[PDB]
Amino acid sequence: PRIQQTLAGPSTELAPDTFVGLATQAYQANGPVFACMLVRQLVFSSVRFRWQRLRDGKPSDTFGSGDLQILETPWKGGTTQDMLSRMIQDADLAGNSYWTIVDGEFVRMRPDWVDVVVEERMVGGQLGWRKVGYLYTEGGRQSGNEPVGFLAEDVVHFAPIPDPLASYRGMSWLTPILREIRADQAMSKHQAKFFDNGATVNLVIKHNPMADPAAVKKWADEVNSKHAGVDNAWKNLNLYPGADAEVVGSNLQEIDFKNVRGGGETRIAAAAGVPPVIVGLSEGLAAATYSNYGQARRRLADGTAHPLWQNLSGCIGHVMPDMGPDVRLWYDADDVPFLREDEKDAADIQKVRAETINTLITAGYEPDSVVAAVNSGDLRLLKHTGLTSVQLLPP
Amino acid sequence: PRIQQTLAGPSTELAPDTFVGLATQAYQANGPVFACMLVRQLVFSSVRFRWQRLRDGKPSDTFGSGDLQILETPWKGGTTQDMLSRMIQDADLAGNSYWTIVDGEFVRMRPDWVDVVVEERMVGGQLGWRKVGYLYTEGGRQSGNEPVGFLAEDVVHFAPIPDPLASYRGMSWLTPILREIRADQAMSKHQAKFFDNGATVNLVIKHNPMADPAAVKKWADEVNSKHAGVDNAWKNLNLYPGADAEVVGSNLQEIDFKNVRGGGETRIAAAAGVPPVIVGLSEGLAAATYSNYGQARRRLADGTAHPLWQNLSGCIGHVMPDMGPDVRLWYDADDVPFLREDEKDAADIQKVRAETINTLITAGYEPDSVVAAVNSGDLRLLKHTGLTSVQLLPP
Amino acid sequence: PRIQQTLAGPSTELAPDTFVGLATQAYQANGPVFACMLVRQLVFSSVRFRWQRLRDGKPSDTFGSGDLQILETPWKGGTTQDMLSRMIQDADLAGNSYWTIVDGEFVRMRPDWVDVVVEERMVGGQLGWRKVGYLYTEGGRQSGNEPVGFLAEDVVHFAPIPDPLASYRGMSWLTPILREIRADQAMSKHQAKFFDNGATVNLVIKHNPMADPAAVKKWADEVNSKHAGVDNAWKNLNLYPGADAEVVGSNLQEIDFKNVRGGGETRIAAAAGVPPVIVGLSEGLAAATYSNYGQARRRLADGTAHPLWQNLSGCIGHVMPDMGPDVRLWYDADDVPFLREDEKDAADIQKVRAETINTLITAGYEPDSVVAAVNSGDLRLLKHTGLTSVQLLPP
Amino acid sequence: PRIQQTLAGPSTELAPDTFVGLATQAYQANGPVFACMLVRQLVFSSVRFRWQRLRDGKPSDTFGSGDLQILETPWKGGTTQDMLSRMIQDADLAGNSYWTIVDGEFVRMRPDWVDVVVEERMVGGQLGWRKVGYLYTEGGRQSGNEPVGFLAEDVVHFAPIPDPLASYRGMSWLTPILREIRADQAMSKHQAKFFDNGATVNLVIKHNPMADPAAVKKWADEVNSKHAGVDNAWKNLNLYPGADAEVVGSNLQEIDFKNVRGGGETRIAAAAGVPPVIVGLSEGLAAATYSNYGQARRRLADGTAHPLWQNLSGCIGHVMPDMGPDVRLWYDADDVPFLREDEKDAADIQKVRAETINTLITAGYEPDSVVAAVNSGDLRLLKHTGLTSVQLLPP
Repeated sequence: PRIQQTLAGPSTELAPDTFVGLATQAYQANGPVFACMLVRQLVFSSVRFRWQRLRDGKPSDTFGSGDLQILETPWKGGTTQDMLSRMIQDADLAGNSYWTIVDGEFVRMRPDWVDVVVEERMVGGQLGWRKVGYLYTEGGRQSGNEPVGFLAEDVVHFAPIPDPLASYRGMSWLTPILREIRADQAMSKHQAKFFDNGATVNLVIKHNPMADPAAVKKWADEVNSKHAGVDNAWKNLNLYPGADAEVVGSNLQEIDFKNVRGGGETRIAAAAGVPPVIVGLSEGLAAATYSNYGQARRRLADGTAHPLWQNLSGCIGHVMPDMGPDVRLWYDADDVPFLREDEKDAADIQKVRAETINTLITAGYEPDSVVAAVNSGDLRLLKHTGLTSVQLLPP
Repeated sequence: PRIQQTLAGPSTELAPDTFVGLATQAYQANGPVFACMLVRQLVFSSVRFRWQRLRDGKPSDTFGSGDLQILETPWKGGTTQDMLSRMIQDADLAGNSYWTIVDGEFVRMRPDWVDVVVEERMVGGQLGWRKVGYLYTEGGRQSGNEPVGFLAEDVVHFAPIPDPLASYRGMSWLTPILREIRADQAMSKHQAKFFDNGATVNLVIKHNPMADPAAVKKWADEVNSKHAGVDNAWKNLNLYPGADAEVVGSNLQEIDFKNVRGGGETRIAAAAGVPPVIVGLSEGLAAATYSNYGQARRRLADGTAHPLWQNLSGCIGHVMPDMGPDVRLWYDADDVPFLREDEKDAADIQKVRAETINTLITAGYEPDSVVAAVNSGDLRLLKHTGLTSVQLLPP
Repeated sequence: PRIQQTLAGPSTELAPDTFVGLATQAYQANGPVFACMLVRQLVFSSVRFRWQRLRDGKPSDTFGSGDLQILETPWKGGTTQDMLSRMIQDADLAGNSYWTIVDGEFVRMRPDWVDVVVEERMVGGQLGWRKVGYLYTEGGRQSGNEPVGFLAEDVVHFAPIPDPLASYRGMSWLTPILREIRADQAMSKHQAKFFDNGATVNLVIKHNPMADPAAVKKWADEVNSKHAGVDNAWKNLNLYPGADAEVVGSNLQEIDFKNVRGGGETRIAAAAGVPPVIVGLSEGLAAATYSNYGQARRRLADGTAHPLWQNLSGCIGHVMPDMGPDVRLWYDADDVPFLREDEKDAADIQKVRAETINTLITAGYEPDSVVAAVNSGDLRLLKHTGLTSVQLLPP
Repeated sequence: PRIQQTLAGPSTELAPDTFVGLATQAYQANGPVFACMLVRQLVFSSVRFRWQRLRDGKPSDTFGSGDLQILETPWKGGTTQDMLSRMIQDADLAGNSYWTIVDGEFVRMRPDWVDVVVEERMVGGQLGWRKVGYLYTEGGRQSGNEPVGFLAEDVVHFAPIPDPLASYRGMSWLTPILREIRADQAMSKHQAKFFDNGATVNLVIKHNPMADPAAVKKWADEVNSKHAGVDNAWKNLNLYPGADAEVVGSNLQEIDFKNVRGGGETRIAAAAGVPPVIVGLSEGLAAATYSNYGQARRRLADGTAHPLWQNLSGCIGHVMPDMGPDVRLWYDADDVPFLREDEKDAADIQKVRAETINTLITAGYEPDSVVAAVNSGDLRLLKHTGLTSVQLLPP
């Protein structure tokens, strides 16, 4: 909701400044948030890029060409992992990521400084806004530096979570859990304040009024001399008449906010979209349980990695040269050690398919009909040649 | 946010001084931090380096060459492990690790003494800063010694965790959990203070107001001599009229922080990226359960070890001679006992693929089509020769 | 951090004196620490040394020669086990181990007496320090004995845990748990002090004021005569009018510090890097559970033994003669009864590999392509001769 | 730290006098220590000795010779077990065990009466002390009897636990757990004192102040005679006006030390290197669970038995005739029922290797190449003859 008009320029949708505040108050000041974002950074930054062929609109075997050399080395002395980490961090903190390619290398673009330029759309009447290009200013708008612009067809824009109230904006998942982050920080502050302003008394001695203060001090010094340290333990305490001694503990069980800290961690993890056990956090429990790590791994992978990877590939592919209407950019995860179980499941499925095809061929069916039926799950496509692999007798 | 300019020198990005403070306050003064760092170092410093070839983008078999003897023996008296461990420790402590070749030997440079020299980037306006080279000085920035320069293509820069507010440097993962470490030290000091400041009496005796202090001292000495130790134990006590005796111990519930200390350990372990059971830290429970050790090991390996090795190989590949556009440096860990289960699973999956391939070929399909179908998971690419291995009959 | 300059000698990095204090206050004064270090000594001191061949930089079959005779018998009437135990103890206590070979035997070198001599490194400018040799003085520096030096190429230096703040120093894992050791010792002292200064009263008799002390003593003697010993049990006690009797127990449940002793043992074991169950300690539990001993054994072996063994072999190998650029020193663990499960797993993996190779050969592929594909996990390397083991019919 | 010099004699290292004290204070006066030592002795004294040959470094089949009859019958009337048990007991008590051959018979020397004679080592300055020989005296050092010397190559020295502060001697594992033993004895004495110093009354009766003592005695005798034992049980009691009766037993919660005593037993067992269940000590629980006995036996065997036998064989090998550079003395334990499961597992693993070898040969590989591949775990060493055991066809 940053639409504004310039008296001598095209309308531009402004950018926010919550990037710096979020980065300084959540990434570098909170434990769970840093852990979840670090897990995301480690996991979703190991894929590669390849062309995938399309036949009749269906994906098929992949191939590689020289035009993907830029993605392998985004700049001098750097790998694709650095790119993926930087864009994941940018999308997590500011909700947007901007990259442009200059002279064969990719230059990172700070999110909060980039502005998006739009223009009116004519049909008559006005129907929304049309995207034209970007405007970048050094050090912010008020810095007075000369801004430099770009074209819409030469800049990558990574916004995985669309802003509902805007046409070309992104949003971060840290916003709806600011209350939880502040609550956790306040709880930690309160628990730490106990060791700075808290008194831990052991014995409370009540003195008879008929006592000289100096004698009281001398008696207290003697008591401290005789009953201090582990050496002077398990002795007997003699009290002069008219005195009283009482034992007082503490309130150590008041700094325990497990039933609320666990809920806060649960909300933070849910916003991050990562199972707590993968992060490692314990939420209301003595410790995290690793008995069901496989299901959590399956959930995390198949519910976060693949959609993010495909969205990222689609966003990146527009800046690359055009192969045509059949070849499209796609990711590859054939040598990642995080999806070995998925690879095994796919291999088992393909083995079962092959065994079914062999069984159908044995019965004497036409091979093309058999493979079509197996690939489409429609038994009506089977066409019988008219011969059987077994001898059929007149009786 | 450490950009600085010199009135007679190139602008440089500055490095914080948290290295020595962290090393002297957490690494050598805390249990869980030292344990996590030790586990990371020992597990991670075991990998080896090889040249890997890629065929049409997809990787292929590895091969050795005479260019890797510098990695096998990084310095006289050294080993690859001695360099991997040092880099991991430096990265975990300060977030950076600078290495360079000096007369054919790898030489370390202290991270707190190294700066980065940058130059303006011109497209016309500035579009960020360009990394030119490095700068090193012995004894610190203010030491007064003559600085030593370098080039960005002869210095190895290792930073696995990017810093959103820093153009090129990284950040250490110990910064956001300083509160937990300080709380743990405070709890330890509160535990220790009990045996040095607190006292534990056995019997509290109240005497008659008119009792003579000398007589009280005599009676106290007698009763102490007659009821000392287990030798004079389980006896009877006779109190003169007007005297009382009570039993008041020390409440141990005050010295108990299992829940909060366990939560702190869990958060530290989560920040370190290592499952608690592998480190060994019992947290909130009596002890750690080694029943889910397989799941914990798989989590640790897949989540952390492989991406770190990939990033390290990518950083090392810069200073190496340019083998070509296909051969790239890649780690090899086929002789690490920590990863035997993954090799087992890969062996079973390869056997499954072999069975599927044999079954598909036996049915009568063209072998290369079968290979393509299994390598791409697409049955449409299959091609039938037109022949079957079963004797069909027209009747 | 012991860099210093000599007015008439090369700069030497000093050694500490905490060796004696640690050895006398932890090894010979604590239970858990002694147990963990004894387990380490027993386990990691049973390997042997052999040459391992390298083809294309990859490990292969091993062989033995006469140059390893020195390692088998390090000195007269001694085995390699004594060497391994001594260096493990030295690395555990002082963090360093020094050995030099003289006249065909290895002479042990006390750690705290050895000094490391360095020199300035010139590139111009200064870049760190360069290691040159060692200096050894009898009985310490102040003893006044004539020091004897050595060369860097003839002394073994075993420092598994590098000191972050120094270039050629080691560090012990006992330092970060000194607080836990002191807490455990203080707890034991406090629990033992109960039997020396603690009174255990059974009955408290309150006497009527109108009583002669001599009569009181006589009555107490009669009471002790009639109600002492297991023979005079379960009788009746008659009290003269004006008296009072009360039953008083004790505070036996105050010397129980399980909830803190268990945590201390947990931290000590985590620092030692050994599972508690292997040590045998119970931490907050009634007794240690041996139901999951296999997982703990796997963790201990594959996370501590192999990295330590390879680091030790690399450190030792530099003093041995040079075979060339393909043969390197390595350890052997083929007849150790602690890795039988690992041997079985490796045998199963190799059996599966062999079965897969046989299956691939059956289908009619070229054997070299089959073995290359199995050894590299790349199906694209398979080359088909053009023949099949089954008869293919025209129908 | 027992280095001493004589004004007219070679310098000698001194031996402490903890042997007799330990033997008379812990071995013959404590339960757990005696049980642990008995288990160690009985389990460990069952091994036999054989000559083992090594081929190219790796060991090979064993063989007997006429040189081992001295080990089979160490003395007239003795057996190998009688010597192994004595050495194990001496090592566990004093940390050393000295044996020598006297006219073809093994003779024991008391560890507390044996010293070590040393000489300065010259490289020029001193570089430690050189072990020259031994010295023995009957009745102790101050006994005044004439000392008897020996040579370092005719005396068997057994010390499995090195002493960091001692140049050549070892230390016993009972030293660091003296506190636990003393605490256990104190607890036992406190338990025993209850039945000798404490009294247990059944009924407490308060009488009227004006009651005649003779009348009170008469009434007490009558009520005791009418309410004694279970014969006159469950009757009614009539108290005269002004008399009272209460019920006050003895609180048994005072005599209870299950947690602390169990912890002490656990620590003693851990120091002894034996799992608690094998010893049988219930610790903190009602009883010990024999369900994990297999895991406990494997832990005990692998952790302790094999290294001790290896060290013993190494020590014994010194005094034996020099067979050569390949044959070395090695223990044999193939007829010990305690190790049947390990032989079972080895049999299964050998069967797995046999199956793998047969499968590899059947495919058509050269047999020696198969043997090398299975002995080294490297498929690259395999060589194909060029032949297959399946009838291939060009179509």
